Parts: sequence; structure tokens; C-alpha cells
Amino acid sequence: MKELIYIEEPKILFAHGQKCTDARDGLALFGPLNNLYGIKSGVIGTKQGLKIFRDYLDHIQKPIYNSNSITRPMFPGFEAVFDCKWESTGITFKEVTNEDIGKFLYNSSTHKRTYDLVSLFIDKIISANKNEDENVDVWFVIVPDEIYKYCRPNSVLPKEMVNYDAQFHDQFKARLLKHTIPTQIFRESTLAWRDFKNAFGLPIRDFSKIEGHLAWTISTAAFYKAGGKPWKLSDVRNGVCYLGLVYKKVEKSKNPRNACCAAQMFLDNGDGTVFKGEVGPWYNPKNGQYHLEPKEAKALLSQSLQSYKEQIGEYPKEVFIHAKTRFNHQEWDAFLEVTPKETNLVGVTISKTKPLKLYKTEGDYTILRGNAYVVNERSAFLWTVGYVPKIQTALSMEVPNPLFIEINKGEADIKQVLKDILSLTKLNYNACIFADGEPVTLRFADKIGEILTASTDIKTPPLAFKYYI
Amino acid sequence: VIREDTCKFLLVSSSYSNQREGVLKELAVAAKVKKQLKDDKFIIPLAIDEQLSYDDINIDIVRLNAIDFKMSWARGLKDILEAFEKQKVPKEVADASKSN
Amino acid sequence: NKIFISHATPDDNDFTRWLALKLIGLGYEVWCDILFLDKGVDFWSNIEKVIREDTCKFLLVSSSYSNQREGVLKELAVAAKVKKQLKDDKFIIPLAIDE
Amino acid sequence: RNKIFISHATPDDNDFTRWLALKLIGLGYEVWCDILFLDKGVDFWSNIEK
DNA sequence: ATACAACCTACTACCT
Ligand SMILES: [Mg+2]
Repeated sequence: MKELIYIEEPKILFAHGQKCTDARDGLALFGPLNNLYGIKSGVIGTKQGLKIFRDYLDHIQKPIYNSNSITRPMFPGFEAVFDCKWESTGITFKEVTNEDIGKFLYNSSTHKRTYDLVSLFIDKIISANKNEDENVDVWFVIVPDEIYKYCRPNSVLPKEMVNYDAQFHDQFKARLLKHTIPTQIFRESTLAWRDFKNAFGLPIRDFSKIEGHLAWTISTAAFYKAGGKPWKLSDVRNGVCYLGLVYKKVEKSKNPRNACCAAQMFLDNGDGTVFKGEVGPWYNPKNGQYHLEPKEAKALLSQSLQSYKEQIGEYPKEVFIHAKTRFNHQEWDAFLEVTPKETNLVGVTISKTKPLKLYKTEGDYTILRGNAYVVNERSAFLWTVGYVPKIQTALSMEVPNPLFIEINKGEADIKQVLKDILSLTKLNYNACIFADGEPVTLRFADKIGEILTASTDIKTPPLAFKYYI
Repeated sequence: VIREDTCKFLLVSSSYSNQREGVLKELAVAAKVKKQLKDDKFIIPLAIDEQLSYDDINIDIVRLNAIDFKMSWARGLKDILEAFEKQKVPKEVADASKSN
Repeated sequence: NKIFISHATPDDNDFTRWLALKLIGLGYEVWCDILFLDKGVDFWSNIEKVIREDTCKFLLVSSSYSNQREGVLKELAVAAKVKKQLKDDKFIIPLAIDE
Repeated sequence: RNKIFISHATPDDNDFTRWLALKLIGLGYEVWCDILFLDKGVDFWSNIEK
């Protein structure tokens, strides 16, 4: 009968140098680190979409409550939290006609339909960015639910109503990377869930008990997209750089390729957390192989080390490479040929496939979050999802799944690796929640990869995450 | 504490607190101290409930100038701080460590 | 269907007693704070309830003592709100008694 | 007797009233306005009358 | 090209 080890919950940092575990509570009490003056919003869509967005923007300012304010904290309003203005008066409208949407919506080919709709929105975006004298921080694209339903890669258009990825969101964000415009895509049913009902006279999506959670998530995403920093890590060490590598399949070309994207996190001399991407997805011409060539591995590590040195002044002491795959010998030897003697290379594999479930004997709740089961000096299990005493509820749904964290290559302390991963799980800026399951490096590398492998014509993409997430 | 300690009496005005017995007792005690202390602005109602109309506030409050928290809490807190600095309400140096 | 008379309690007692008794003798329901020998625990709450739910007219004894009396002014404000609610222009009828 | 009283519809004439009050204060005139000088938690009608 | 084990990704569907 085996033993477990507990890893303390990490604390994130907020305004006035105040540490907390919950992002929502820390934002409510102290506030963001940045001082944005206000958010100027550009809205694209039909007149109904503009009305929906204006109504939601007016609704945001007033406090919003949930069914339980212990499990899910309430939203006290946008300005009361972020201390900046995001009002409906600063809205810039670029109308898209319903007739124009219907002209391209009902087409035989899903590729042609999604390309036409994506181009219809992007043409207005770029025309307003270039030929209009007003400044817009974030562009909010209100999308009718038909466009969402009928633009999926595998979606089929009913016969009665009859490169680049066949997906509205990824192709939309991939074709806007040349102009560096942060965009937030909304569905009309998200902000007006009450007005869309099913055959039984009830809404399809019920946000009655989680209205404040929706407000939290939307407001945090909008604040991050406008150039604000809501929080940052507090316990991360100096001289260590975290890398996260994700491979994606590219079906745009005739020959399948495995594009590898990365995410890089570290600490600058100003105590600010530098978290960005690592792009120019290094491809592999062999189908089914998710291992980098020596040349591409050398290029990746050289670029990462050069970026770290430029931002700091010296090469990192430690480098951690979180990947969902296992590095092989040739790729690791290629990696080691770039690192200097002072830089220690550690390659960690993070997976969620191993089926180990721990059931509490005498309760209706689940295993505590932060528990670990160190298999051996190079392998452990980490429970990043589970019961959180602070919110008196579990992040998982039925029984949480563990993360099998294994130090595949290099020498490092396994407990330190688990602590680093559990601290990374607090850096998700796409959502305003308690810490999620996967580390932020792998998740954001996946988010980058899902967009960079949509459109082929991306020479040098930006590094900021507001253009991807 | 109402009689000997407080310099300002903030009252959260809502539909629940409009006719609550304990809140009314505290309001009566605060009114007594306000008359004793010759302080015209001892009681400050903060209107936070949109349901409770301005025509339904209780008799001890219907004459006072309230702070509107209905539309925005940030504006209400700005008004509270502006009144506190204008009325020379005693305060120490700001410190988030106490709140934490 | 009551008639509320607002006055300074110890100063305008003669005229208030005279008018209240005269109105009672003429067939009106008069609510005055001097027409209750024993006072209950809830006075101000009961006064506001009477003004909001019972009275149809609000006679104000306008004198020098009742000009700036806190209780009279509070009742006046509540009566103004009630008059606005009932859409009656002549709900409040002041009585000038002081030279 | 130095104050200058400005009467207006409180939530509808706010812009012009604020503009005029700030201007008149600019040239050294003492101005009393309910949107800039009326205290909080005070008997506002008695204060206005006084 | 068949059998297996040990790893890998892509694309939905439902809950709150
Ligand atoms: Mg997002």
C-alpha cells in the first residue's frame, strides 16, 4: 500500500504586491498589475449582433451574481475590478448585412463557404484598420449561430437549404496575423442565451446560475487582449526558462507534415513574467513521426536561448521542455549541441493517458488537488484536478484524471518539476478560473499550433498571445 | 461602538434592509448619536438595490442624500472616498496587507 | 380613509386637540399622535405605515415650532412620496395657524 | 452673500451646468451647484433652502 | 502485409 505527497497550492501575484490563490478573488480585492485607461471596442456583425453586444456591455457594468457565491465568486462589475472603462459608448460599428451573410452561407462546398465568410469579415476588419481614423483596441466579431454551425470541418449543409482550414475560428485568426489585430469572436447565443430557445420553450444554454462566471471569463479575456496583465506568478525561480513543445498535423499541403510550435516562459530583471510564443513551426516531412530533426531542434533551441539572452543578458541556467511526447536520443543530442556548459537541459514528458483513478472511501467528493504519487526518481503522478477546499467543489466532473509527469531526459528533482507544473497551471489568461489541469505552456503552444497550421502563408508570425488566444 | 467609536455610519439600503428590525434599531441608535454629536452627515445611506424605489425608503432615511451604487460599484466607491476626504474623516496610510 | 395631522408635539397641542376633536365629532377618522394615551413600541414605523397605507389627506399644522421640526419634516417627505404615488395633487393641505 | 445658485434638471442638464459652474469658478465667482457641492448623507432640501 | 504492445493526433458530444 503506497503513500502520497502533497504539493502546496501556488500563489499568484496581483496589484500592490498581494499574493492569493484565486485569480477572481485577487482581482476583486486588489486588482490588475497594469493600468489600462480604457478599452475601445470595434463590433462587427448584423444590427441584431450590435444590439446584443451593446446590451451585454451595459449588463456587464452592474454586479452579477451566481447561485452560490462560495463555489463561484460574483462579478462586481468591470470597472470595479479592472479599474478601467469598457463601455458601450466607445463602440465602433462595421455593419455586415444579413443578405451578404446569406449569399455565402448556403454553398455546396464547406471550404468555399468558410473562406467567403472569413474573407467577408476580414475585409471589413482591414479596411477599418487602415482607412479609418479612430483607434480600436480589440475587434469583437459577433457571429450568427448559423455561421458557427455550418462552418465546421465536418459540418454538413442540409440539401434543402443549399489551402486554409475549413474552420471559421482558426482560419479567421490565421488570416489576420499579417496585420496584428487582437480579435474576440463571440456567438450571438453566448451573449443572448435567453433569446435562443429549443422546441420545449427553454434556452439551449443555461447561464442562469453561472452568469457571473461568464462575465468573469469574458472580461478577463477582453482585458488581456487589450494589453493588460491581470496577474503573474510569485514563486518562480531565477535563471530557469520553461519551454512547451506541441506537434500538429498540417492537412493544407498535399504531403502531411508535423509542425512543432512552442511556448516560452521566464522571469525578467523587472520581476515581470515574460510569457510568449516560439513560432515558425518547424515541420517534419515524415507522416506519423513527432520527433524533430537535428537541424530544426538546433534552430529551435538557438532561437529560444537567443530570445532569453536578449531579454535578460545571459544564457539561462536551467531549461525545461514540457512536451506531450517523449524525446528520442538524436533530437536530445542535437539539443545538447547548442546549450553551453552552464545551461542544464531537462526534458519532461507530460501525459494524461495513464488510467489511474483514486476513489475516496467514505465520501461523495474526490481526491484533494495537489496530491502526488512519486512512482520513482524520474516518474510521478500529479492531481492538478480535484477537490479544492477554497471553492468547496471539485474542478473535475466525475473522477479527476492524473498527470503522469516523467523526467525523460536530464537530471532534475521530480518534486521540483511537480511544483513547477502545478504553479504553471495558474497562468491561463484565456479563462478566469481556479487553476486548470494542463500546464499553461503546453496549452498555449497547442493554441498557437491550431492557428499556425491553418493558413500556410505565415512567414514570420507575432509572438504575443493576444493574436492567437 | 456606535455611541463611542464610529465617526461615520454607512447604511446599506436595499429591499432586504429597508424594514429589517435589527437594521432599524441600529438606525435609531445612530440617529441618537447623530443628534448628540451635532453632525449633519453622520448617517450615509448607500443605495445598492434597483428594485427598492426611491419612494419606498424608510422614514429615517427618506430625507438624506444617498450614494448611488446601483449603476456602478466603482462610481459608488469613488463617491464614498470623495465624501470622506471632503468631510475630513480620519484615516491612516493605505495598506493592502490589512485587507489581505 | 384616515386623516393625518402633523404638528409640533408639545407646542401646538391646543389647536391640534381642538381640530382633531371637531373633525371626530363631524364623522371623520382622525389619526393624531395626541389621540393615543399609551404609545406602542413601534412608533415611527407605524407612523410611516399609517401615512403610506391608511391616510387619504395629510393636514400639516404650519406654525413657527413646526417649521423646522425633524419629525414633521420626515412625515412631510413621506407624505409627499405618498402623494406622488397616488397621483393626487391635494394630498397635503397645510394649515397656517401662527402669525 | 457670495454664492451663485444654479438650478437645473439634475440628470438632464448635467453637462451645461457643470461647464458653466466650472467656468464661473474659473473667474473667481463662488458657485453652489447640487452636482458639485451637495454633500452626501445630508438633508438636501433643507440644505438647498438654507 | 498479418498478429501484438507502446505511443500519437484529429474531431464531436454533453455539464456547469
Ligand atoms: Mg479566448
